[PDB]
Amino acid sequence: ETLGEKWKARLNQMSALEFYSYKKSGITEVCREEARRALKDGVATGGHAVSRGSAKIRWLEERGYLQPYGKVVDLGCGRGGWSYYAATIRKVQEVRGYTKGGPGHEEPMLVQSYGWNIVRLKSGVDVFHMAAEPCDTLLCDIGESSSSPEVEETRTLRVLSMVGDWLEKRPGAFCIKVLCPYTSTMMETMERLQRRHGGGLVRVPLCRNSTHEMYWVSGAKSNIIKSVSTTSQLLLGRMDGPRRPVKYEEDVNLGSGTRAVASCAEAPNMKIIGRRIERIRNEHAETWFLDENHPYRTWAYHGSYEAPTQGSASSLVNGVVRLLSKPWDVVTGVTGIAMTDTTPYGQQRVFKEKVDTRVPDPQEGTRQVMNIVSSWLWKELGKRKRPRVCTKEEFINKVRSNAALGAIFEEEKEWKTAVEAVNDPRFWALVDREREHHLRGECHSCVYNMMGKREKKQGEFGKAKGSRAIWYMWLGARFLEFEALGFLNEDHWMGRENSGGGVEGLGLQRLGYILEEMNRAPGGKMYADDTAGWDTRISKFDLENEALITNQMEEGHRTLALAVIKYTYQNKVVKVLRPAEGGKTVMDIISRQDQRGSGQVVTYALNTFTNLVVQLIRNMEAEEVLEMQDLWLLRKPEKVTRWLQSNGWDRLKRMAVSGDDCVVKPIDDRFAHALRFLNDMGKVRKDTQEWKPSTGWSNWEEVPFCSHHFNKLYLKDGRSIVVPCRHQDELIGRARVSPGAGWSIRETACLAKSYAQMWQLLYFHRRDLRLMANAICSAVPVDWVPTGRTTWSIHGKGEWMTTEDMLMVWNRVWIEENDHMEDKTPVTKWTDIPYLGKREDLWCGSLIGHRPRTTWAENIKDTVNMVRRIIGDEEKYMDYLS
Ligand SMILES: Nc1ncnc2c1ncn2[C@@H]1O[C@H](CSCC[C@H](N)C(=O)O)[C@@H](O)[C@H]1O
Ligand SMILES: [Zn+2]
Ligand SMILES: [Zn+2]
Repeated sequence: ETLGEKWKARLNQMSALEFYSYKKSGITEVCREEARRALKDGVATGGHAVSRGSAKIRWLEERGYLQPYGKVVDLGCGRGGWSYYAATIRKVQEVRGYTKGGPGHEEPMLVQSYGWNIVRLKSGVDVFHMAAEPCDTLLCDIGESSSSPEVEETRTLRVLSMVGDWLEKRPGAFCIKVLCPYTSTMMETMERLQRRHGGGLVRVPLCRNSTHEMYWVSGAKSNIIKSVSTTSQLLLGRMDGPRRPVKYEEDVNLGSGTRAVASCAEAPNMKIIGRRIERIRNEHAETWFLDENHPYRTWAYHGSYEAPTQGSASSLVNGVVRLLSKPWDVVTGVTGIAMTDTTPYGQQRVFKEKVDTRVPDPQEGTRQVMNIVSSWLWKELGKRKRPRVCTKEEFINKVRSNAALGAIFEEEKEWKTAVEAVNDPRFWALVDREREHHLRGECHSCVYNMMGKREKKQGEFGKAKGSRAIWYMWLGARFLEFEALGFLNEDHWMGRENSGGGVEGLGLQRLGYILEEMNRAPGGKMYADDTAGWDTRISKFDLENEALITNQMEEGHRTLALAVIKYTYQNKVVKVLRPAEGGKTVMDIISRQDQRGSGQVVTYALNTFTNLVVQLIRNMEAEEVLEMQDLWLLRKPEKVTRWLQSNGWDRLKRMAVSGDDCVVKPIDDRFAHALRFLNDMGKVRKDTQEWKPSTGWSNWEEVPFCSHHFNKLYLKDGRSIVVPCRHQDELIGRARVSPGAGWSIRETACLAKSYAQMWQLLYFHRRDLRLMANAICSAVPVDWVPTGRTTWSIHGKGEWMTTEDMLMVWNRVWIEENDHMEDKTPVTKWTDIPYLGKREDLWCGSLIGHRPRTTWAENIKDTVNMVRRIIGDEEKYMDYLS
């Protein structure tokens, strides 16, 4: 019927070798060999395009069919060639790519092409079930080819139904793949769409003769039927006569490194930070330079210098756990967990989206309600406790062997360990020198080392997840924090007795019993809302209100704590490695005024405080104590203090906050829509629309707190315990991951025993975990000492890192030392210790009943015997499986 429908008819009639010769006849191709190679090796600094797609967009660009600018959206990004190419264009500023990925579909590639810092690619996205957004440049390369034009037509029509909603937000530039432009209905539709939205159809010469696909580009203008049919003629012409040679063009070289970005970064108080910036620069004057292409938006940039790379993207498998957990070799929830990428590119790709942010200052009335509540809470906590200076001797007894040294300057680089440095008088001379500076209104050495935390986390793009920032100062600068504010931790100011709502010093054992009490109290549902990246959300004003403890100190102590807060918390100098162009690595010197650093001595103690103030303010807003106008100006501040004195403690004792983790049991469910103050303080809730009311729990046993949910379980005799539970896959997955590279079988086997024993103490109620832990304990030599880290948690008290009998250690934590356990009758055998209900166990990732597990259980005795030979026969083992 149409010139293209004719071409498709002919193409379908083609034989295998007719088609073969035809497909590339007189087409254009980019020379992709050099790119394929580097990509196989993983050379992100090559400037190589991730796909052919990059040249398909450079072609339209040079002709004037597309002039990308501003906010660029890549719908069906795949590897992201259109995305990475977009980021090189002088007028584009942000580039967000979205793709399906996973099985059978292409996943975003992580290259360091010029401007990679303005690219955010996302997988597991089905654009047909994604709401439109306003953008400046709209790109969409979706269209799976088919043998039937009936299938290609319905495939194109669905794609244009999708972009219609996007295009009515009027993007300035657009490029949409039109797979089937040649059918009557498709010509009819495209004319109607060209009328309504503009642009036109262009055929790319880089395309094979096997597709009639054209791109609906913003810079084109031509009758759609003239455009479609001139290209149909081309394709028909290429069928008849001899085969023409293919034309080869050199591929696009994007380049390498980050792009220069628009700054909204607050001005540095150089009178405070200047001496440290100038000291760093003098110890690095040979390499020190100012990078024009630094990627810092909200941080002040002070300079960079050539420095060696640190960290790795490597994850290893704990063969021991892997062999004893065969039914999970399938489960992607477990097999998908691995080490995080702590390399300079690994951390910086998270930094740019999560840490390089600037939260708008809260309003004056909000700023005041915060101040009233914070003064009240500091006065309440200090009622029974006195601030005090913590000592050198207190610190020595507290400092571990595994504690970071963090040496930044020449004079601090004298020791190889923290344990060695504290036993050196030359160290304490440095501490004394800095305190002298602090007392002279100066800071010379309190600079933060920032890097990626090596954690076990689920992956992204079939690759290791990027790493979260961890920032601590050097040992000496940390002691000065300790001596001024360490009283908060050491004298347990955030403990549940002193704070009512805190949980400092409690283990996962006890945490469940708190939420059980909390449920008995009348009121609404329980609300466990996560603040999306709490530390980054800590404002100028939050730090101001925190510094209100300073009033309860003696003038000298206040002076010391004030110099720490003002020069180290209110103002910060951060040292970070960043990947540069040419495969080089630079160390950057940046600074900021808001936010919390993870490695501050009183980070948990302050996050806890500020979170209680936040929760208290939400209860006032909910109970209608705070009004709509009270954000701008606090009308009648007396109403705040009256509420606090009447209900302050009663509401506090209805909370459980551990740093950034919280659970509030309000008076009613008005708390769910009490978001005005919440959002004004920048405490924006995680994975919810900024104004959609919060979702609460009617069942306390379902409430998430500290990565867990807690269950009341009753013994054989009848007594009860409130145990910690989480999804089994998170547990087996993390157990199956090995940190340290180049490990002897002992190092792996001993970390497998640590996981097994932790499971025996906290997760004994999970049927699979008790079995697998007994299997691990049976396959690993008995006299081998458990090693490594099983949790980074403050509530994971490491009672399982012992050679002692686990049934003895279990009785000690659940009976003997359990303050919620009246009867001290010890449990004599493990068969008395119950399991979670079969519905609950199965709800949290259990495989009871599934035949691959059922088989696994039956032959565990033999698979243990196998792992015994793997670790070595000649070793002494014991059977914990009978
Ligand atoms: N419903 C959908 N939602 C999102 N992406 C989809 C999709 N259907 C297909 N895709 C993806 O769209 C991509 C089309 S190919 C895009 C190529 C890209 N412009 C480049 O330069 O590499 C494929 O990777 C496919 O998996
Ligand atoms: Zn200092
Ligand atoms: Zn559970």
